[PDB]
Amino acid sequence: MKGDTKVINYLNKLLGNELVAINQYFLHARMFKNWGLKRLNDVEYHESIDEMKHADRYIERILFLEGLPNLQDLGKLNIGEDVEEMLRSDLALELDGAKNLREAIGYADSVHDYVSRDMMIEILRDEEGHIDWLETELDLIQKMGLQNYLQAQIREEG
Amino acid sequence: MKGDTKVINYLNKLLGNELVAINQYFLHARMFKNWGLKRLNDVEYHESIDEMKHADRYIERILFLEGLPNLQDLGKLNIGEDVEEMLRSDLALELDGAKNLREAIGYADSVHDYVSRDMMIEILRDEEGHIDWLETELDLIQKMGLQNYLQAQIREEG
Amino acid sequence: MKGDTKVINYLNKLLGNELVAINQYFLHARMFKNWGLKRLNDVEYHESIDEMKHADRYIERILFLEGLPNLQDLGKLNIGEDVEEMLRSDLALELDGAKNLREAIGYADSVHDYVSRDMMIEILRDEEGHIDWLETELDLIQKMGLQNYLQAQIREEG
Amino acid sequence: MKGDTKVINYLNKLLGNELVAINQYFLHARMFKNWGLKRLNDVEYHESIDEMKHADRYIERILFLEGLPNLQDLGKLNIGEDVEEMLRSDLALELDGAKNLREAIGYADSVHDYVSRDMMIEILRDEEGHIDWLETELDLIQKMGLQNYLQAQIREEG
Amino acid sequence: MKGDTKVINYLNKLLGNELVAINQYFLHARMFKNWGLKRLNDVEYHESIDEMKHADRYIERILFLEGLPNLQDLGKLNIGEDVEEMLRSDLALELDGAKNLREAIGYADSVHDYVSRDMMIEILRDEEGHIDWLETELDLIQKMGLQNYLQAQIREEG
Amino acid sequence: MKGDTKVINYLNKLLGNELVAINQYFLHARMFKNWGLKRLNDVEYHESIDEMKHADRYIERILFLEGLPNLQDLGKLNIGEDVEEMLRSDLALELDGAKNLREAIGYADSVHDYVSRDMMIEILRDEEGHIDWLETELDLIQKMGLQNYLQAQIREEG
Amino acid sequence: MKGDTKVINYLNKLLGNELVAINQYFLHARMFKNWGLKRLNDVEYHESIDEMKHADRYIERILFLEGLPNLQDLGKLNIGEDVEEMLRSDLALELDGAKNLREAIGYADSVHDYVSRDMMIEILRDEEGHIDWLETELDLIQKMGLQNYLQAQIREEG
Ligand code: HEM
Ligand code: HEM
Ligand code: HEM
Ligand code: HEM
Ligand SMILES: [Fe+2]
Ligand SMILES: [Fe+2]
Ligand SMILES: [Fe+2]
Ligand SMILES: [Fe+2]
Ligand SMILES: [Fe+2]
Ligand SMILES: [Fe+2]
Ligand SMILES: [Fe+2]
Ligand SMILES: [Fe+2]
Ligand SMILES: [Fe+2]
Ligand SMILES: [Fe+2]
Ligand SMILES: [Fe+2]
Ligand SMILES: [Fe+2]
Ligand SMILES: [Fe+2]
Ligand SMILES: [Fe+2]
Ligand SMILES: [Fe+2]
Ligand SMILES: [Fe+2]
Ligand SMILES: [Fe+2]
Ligand SMILES: [Fe+2]
Ligand SMILES: [Fe+2]
Ligand SMILES: [Fe+2]
Ligand SMILES: [Fe+2]
Repeated sequence: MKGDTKVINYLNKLLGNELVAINQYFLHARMFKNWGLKRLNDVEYHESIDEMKHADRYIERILFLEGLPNLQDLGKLNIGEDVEEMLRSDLALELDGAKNLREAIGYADSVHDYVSRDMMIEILRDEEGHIDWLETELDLIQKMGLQNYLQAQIREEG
Repeated sequence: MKGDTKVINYLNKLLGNELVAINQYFLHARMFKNWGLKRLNDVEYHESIDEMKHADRYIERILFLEGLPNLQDLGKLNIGEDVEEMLRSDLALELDGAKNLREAIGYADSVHDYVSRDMMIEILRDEEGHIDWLETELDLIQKMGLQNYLQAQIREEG
Repeated sequence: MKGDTKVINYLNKLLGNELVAINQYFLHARMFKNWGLKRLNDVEYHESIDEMKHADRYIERILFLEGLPNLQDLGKLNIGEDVEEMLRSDLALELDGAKNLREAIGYADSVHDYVSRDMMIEILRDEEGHIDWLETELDLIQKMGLQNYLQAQIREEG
Repeated sequence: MKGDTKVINYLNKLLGNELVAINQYFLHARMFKNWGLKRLNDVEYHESIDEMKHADRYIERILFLEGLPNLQDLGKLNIGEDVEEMLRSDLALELDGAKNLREAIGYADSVHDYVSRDMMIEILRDEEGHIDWLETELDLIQKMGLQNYLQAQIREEG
Repeated sequence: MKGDTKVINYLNKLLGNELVAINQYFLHARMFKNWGLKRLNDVEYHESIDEMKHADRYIERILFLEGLPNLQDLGKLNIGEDVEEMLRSDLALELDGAKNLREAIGYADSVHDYVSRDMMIEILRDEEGHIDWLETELDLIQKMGLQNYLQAQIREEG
Repeated sequence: MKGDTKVINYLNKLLGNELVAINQYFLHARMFKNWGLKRLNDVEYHESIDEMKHADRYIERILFLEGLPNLQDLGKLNIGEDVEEMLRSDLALELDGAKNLREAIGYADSVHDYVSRDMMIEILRDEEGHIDWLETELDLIQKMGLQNYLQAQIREEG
Repeated sequence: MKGDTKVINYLNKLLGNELVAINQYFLHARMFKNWGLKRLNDVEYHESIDEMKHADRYIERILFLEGLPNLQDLGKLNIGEDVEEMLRSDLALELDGAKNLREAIGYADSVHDYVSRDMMIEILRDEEGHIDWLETELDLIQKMGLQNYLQAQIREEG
C-alpha cells in the first residue's frame, strides 16, 4: 500500500535512531560483561534486543508502505569510558529518540496513518521504560556510591 | 590481556564486515518476507543472526585483547532490487569477507595469537557455508527458471 | 563349509557389481546434495546403503563357503554430468547387474546351492525395485519437463 | 566456490586412502566375524564406518570446491591370512595415510584453505586414534600370547 | 490335499534326520551342562529347539499332504565322550542332513511342490547356520587350545 | 606411535606447568574456603580441576607418543598471604604458561604434529579464559575496594 | 584454632606422602590405560582420587590448625616399567605411608589432638584397603601367571 512520503521519512529517521541504540547498547553490554559487571551486561544486552525488535518493526512497516528502509547511514555513537558516563550516554540517546518519536506520532495522526501511529506509540512506551531504567540506575549510583553500586552488579539478578 | 595491535585491527575490520552483512541480510530477509517468499525470509533472517553471533565474537575478543571495538563505521551496503541481484550481492559480500578472513588468520598465526586464529577459522567455516547456500540458490534459479524458483519459496520449509 | 568354486566366482563377480554401484550411487547422491536437490540425495544415498547391505551379504557368504572375497578390482564407474545422464547411468548399471544375477541364480540351482540362490533372489528383488525407481524418475522428467522435475527435488519428502 | 587445484588433488588422494581402508577394514571385520572373534569384528567394522565418514567428508568438500571426486581408482589392498598379519597390515596403511594427511595439512595452510585444513586435522585426530588401537592390540598379542588373545575376542565387549 | 508320494517319503526321511538331531543335541546339551560348560549347554539346547521346530514343520506338512508321519524309526545317534568328539559328531550329522535336504529340494521342484520346496529351503538355511556355528567352534578349539576353550564356556554369554 | 623428541619435551614442560598450577590453585582454593570466602574457593577449586584435565591430556598424549611423562619435578609455587597477592600470583603463572604454550604450538606445527598442536590450542583457549577471570577479579578489587570485594565472596554464586 | 606445631608437621609430612601417591598412581593408571589394560587403569585411577581426597583432608586440617600446607616438596616417585614392578612400587609406597601414619596417630593422641587423630585413623583404614588390593593383585599374578593376569585386565569390571 503506497504510504505517505513524509511518514516513510520519519520511519527511516526513527529506524536510524534504533540502529545506533542497537550498537551502542550492545557494545556497552559487552564492556560491562568484560569488567565482570554481569548484571549490567544482562540488562543492557536485553535492551539491545528491544531496539532490534523496534528496528524490525520500522523495516517491515516501511516496506509495507512501499518505501526504502535505509540501513546505510549510522549516527554518532557516544561510547563511554566508565559506567556512569556510559549509562548517561544511553540516557541522552533515549531522550533524543523520544523527542523524534513524539514529533513523528503527531505527524502520522495528521495524515491519518493511524496504524503507523499506533506502532510508534507502542515503541514510545518501551522507550519511556528504557528511560526509567537508566534514570533509576544513575540515581542509585549517587545514592549508594560508586563502589557499592559496582559490587551490586557482579551477580546476575534472578 | 594486551593483544597485538594489528590483530585487533584485523578483528575490527572483520567486525566491520560482519555488521554490513547483518544489515544487508536483514533488509533482504524482510524484503523477501514482504514479497511473500516466506522461505527466503526464514533462511536469510537466520543468516543475519549468524552474522550477529560473529560480531559478538569479535567484540568480546577485541575487548578481551584490550582494544576498542569500532561499530561506528559502516561499509557500503549493496541492496538489490530483485531476488537474483540481491542473492548475488550477498555472495560477493561473503566472498570479500572470506578473503579478509584468510589474510587475518595467517597473520594471527604468525604473531602466535592461536586462539584468535581458532575463533576466526570457526567463523570462516560458517562463511564457507553461507557461500555454499548462495551458490546453490543462484544455480537453482538458472536450472529451474525464475518462475518455478519463486513458487518454491512461497512456503516455509519444515 | 567348502562351497562350489563357480558359485564363489559368481558371488565375487556379483560383489564386484555391488561395489561399483555403492560408489556410483554415493557420488551421485552427494552431487545432487551439492546442487540442492535434497530429495534425490536422500533417495540415492539410501540406495548406496542398500548396495552395501548386498555387498556385506556376498562377503559373509563367500567367506562362509570358504572362498576369498575380492574387493580389489573395481569396474568402470560411469558418472554423469547432469541429473538425467546420471540417473540413466545408474539404470544401465542396475540392468547389467540384474543380468548377472539371473545367470548366477540359475547356476546355483543346478549345483544345489539353494541358500546362495535364496540369498540372490532376495537381492534380485531389491534390484528390481531400484530399477523401478529409476525408470519412474526418468519418465517423470520427460512427462513434467526438466525444470519442474528439478523444482520437485528441492525439498526432502516426508 | 572454486578451490585451489592442488588442494582438490590432495583431497582426492586422501579420499583414495579412505576407500582402500574402508574395504580392507570391512573384509577384515567379516573375516574375524567368520572365525568367531566377535569382538574384533565389532571394532574393525566400526573402523570401516569411521573411514566412510571420512570419505563422505572429502567427497562433499571436493564437490564444494568444484573438483571431481575420484572413486574410480583403488589402491593395493593388503589382506592378511591371520589376525596379526591383518592387524599389522591395517597399521601400515593407517601410518601411510597419516603421512599423506600431514603433507596435505601443511599445504592447505600455505594456500590459506583453512577450512579444508580444519577438516583434515579432525580426520588426522581420528586416524591417530585408529593407530593407537592397532598398536595396543598388537602389543597385547605379544604380552598375553596368541591363544589368550584369541580367547579374549570370542565375546563382544559391552 | 493329496501330495506326491515321493515328496512325503522325503519329508519323512528328513523328519527322521530331525529327530535324531533333536536327541543328540539335547543329550549333548545336558552333558555340557553337567560339566559346567554353561555356554555350550545354552547354545546346544537352543539347537535342539530349532530341530524340534523343523520336525514340527515336516509333521504338519506331511499330514497336510495326507501322508503318515513316521516317528517310530530312529537313526544311529553318535554321542561323543569329550567336547571335540561331540561337536564333531553334530557336524557330520548336520552335513548328512544337508545332503538329504539338497536332494529333496531338487525333487520337490521337479514335481512342482513349490511350497514343500520353499519350506525345505528355509530349513536348509537354518542348517547351514548350525553348520557354520559348529565349524567355528571346532576351529576355535584348535586356535586357542582346549584349556582356554573350556574356560571360555564356563559362563553363559549375555 | 613414535613422536618427535622435542614435542615430547615441550609436552613434559607444559605438563610441568600444569601441575604447579594444580597445587597452587588447590591450596589457594582451600585458603579462601578457610577464610569463609566461599565463592573464591568454588571458582579456584574449579580451576584446579581444569588444570588436572590439562595434565591428564598431556600425560596420555606423551604416553601415546611413546615418551616418559615426568611428574617428578615441581616448579616454584608462589603462594600469597592475602587475596590480591594470591590472585596476582595465579595470573603471573597463567601468563608464563601461556608463553610456553605459544612456543610449543608453533613448534608442533613445524614438525607436522598437528594433533598435539590441536590439543594445545584447545588448552591455550582454556588458559586465556583463566587469565580473563583473574584480570577481571583483580580489577574488581580495585574498582569496588577490598572490603566490598571480600563481602561479595562470602556466598557461593548460583 | 592454633594447633600443636609437631602435629602440623606430621600433617605436612603425611600430605607429602599423599601427593607422591597421587602422581605415581595417576601415571601408573594412564600407563595401564595405554597398554589396554582397561581394568587396572580404572582401579589405579580410583586410587589416585582416593589419595586426592586424603590430601584435601590434610590441607583443610592444617589450615584449620593455622599452619602452612606445603605442596612444594615432592618425594621420589618410583615408576615401574612393567605391571608387576609398578604394582610392587605402589605397595612399598603404601607401606611407608602406613608407617608414618601409625607414628603420627600415636603422637596426636598424646598431645590430645583427638580430631586430627580421628581423621588419620579413617585415612589409615583406607590405606590398609589399598594395601590389601595391591597384595592380592601381586599374588594373583603369581598364582595364574602373567599372561592370564594380563588378559584378565583387558575388560573393565562391571
Ligand atoms: C550490528 C550490531 C548487532 C549485534 C552485535 C547484534 C547481536 C545480536 C545477538 C547476539 C542476538 C542473539 C541471537 C538470538 O539468539 O536470537 C541478536 C538477536 C536479534 N537481532 Fe541483532 N545485533 C545487531 C544488530 C541488529 C540489527 C541491525 C537488526 C535488524 C534491525 C537485528 C535484529 C535482531 C533480531 C530480530 C534478533 C532476535 C531477538 C530474539 O528473538 O531473541 N540485530 N542480535
Ligand atoms: C564398498 C564397500 C562398502 C561396504 C561393504 C560398506 C558397508 C556398509 C554397511 C553394512 C553399512 C551399514 C548401513 C547403515 O546401517 O548405515 C554402511 C554405512 C555407511 N556407508 Fe558404507 N560400505 C562400503 C563403502 C562405502 C563407501 C565407498 C561410502 C562412501 C564414501 C560409504 C558410505 C557410508 C555411509 C555414509 C554410512 C552410514 C554410517 C552410519 O550412519 O551408520 N560406504 N556401510
Ligand atoms: C524327545 C526328546 C525331547 C526333549 C528332551 C525335549 C525337550 C524340550 C523342553 C525342555 C522344552 C521346553 C518347554 C517350553 O518351555 O516350551 C521343549 C520345547 C518344545 N518342544 Fe521339545 N523335546 C524333545 C523332543 C521334541 C519333539 C520330537 C518335538 C516335536 C517335533 C518337540 C517339540 C517342541 C516344541 C514345538 C517346543 C516349544 C519351543 C518354544 O516355544 O520354546 N520336542 N522341548
Ligand atoms: C597433579 C596431578 C593430578 C591429576 C593428573 C589429577 C586428575 C584428576 C582428574 C582427571 C579428576 C576428574 C575431575 C572430576 O570429574 O572431578 C580429578 C578430580 C579431583 N581432584 Fe585431582 N588430580 C591431580 C592432583 C590433585 C591434587 C593435588 C588435589 C588436591 C589435594 C586434587 C583434588 C581433586 C579432587 C578433590 C577431585 C574430585 C573427585 C570427584 O569428586 O570425583 N587432585 N583429579
Ligand atoms: Fe524490555
Ligand atoms: Fe527503540
Ligand atoms: Fe530505547
Ligand atoms: Fe547457520
Ligand atoms: Fe560472518
Ligand atoms: Fe557470512
Ligand atoms: Fe530400499
Ligand atoms: Fe545391489
Ligand atoms: Fe541395485
Ligand atoms: Fe571411532
Ligand atoms: Fe580415514
Ligand atoms: Fe583410519
Ligand atoms: Fe537358531
Ligand atoms: Fe533341522
Ligand atoms: Fe541342524
Ligand atoms: Fe572452566
Ligand atoms: Fe592448564
Ligand atoms: Fe590455567
Ligand atoms: Fe576406594
Ligand atoms: Fe592416602
Ligand atoms: Fe594409599
